[PDB]
Amino acid sequence: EQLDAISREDLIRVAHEYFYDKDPVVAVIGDTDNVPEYDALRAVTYSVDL
Amino acid sequence: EGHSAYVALEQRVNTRQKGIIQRHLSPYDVDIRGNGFRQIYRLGMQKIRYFGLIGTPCLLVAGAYRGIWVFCERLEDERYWSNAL
Repeated sequence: EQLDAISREDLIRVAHEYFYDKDPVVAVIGDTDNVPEYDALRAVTYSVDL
Repeated sequence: EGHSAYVALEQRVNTRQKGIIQRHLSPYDVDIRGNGFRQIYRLGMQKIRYFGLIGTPCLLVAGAYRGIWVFCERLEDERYWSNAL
């Protein structure tokens, strides 16, 4: 009953609240020679255009 | 960044890395004040010690050259005051 009452706008708001321009936590196991470092990953959670 | 001399050196010398764990905090969770005054104090102590060590040959040579400079200056003053030039 609560699952058919969700609005697309509400879902977009929830997605924007917690993803956009937020600090993530990364865990890596393996060849870290090729996996990007945190700083770069922190700079791609937002876009210049927005 | 590949096809570079330092990458080639890494691959030739260092082994295939294994058993290293790195923990990084985001800069937003680290206070810039942080370890600030302690680092200032201890780095200043270290630099004072190091410069006291490696500056003493320069101090000794400077003392000798200052002695020579004083001698030459007084000699030239005597020469000019006596019309001996």
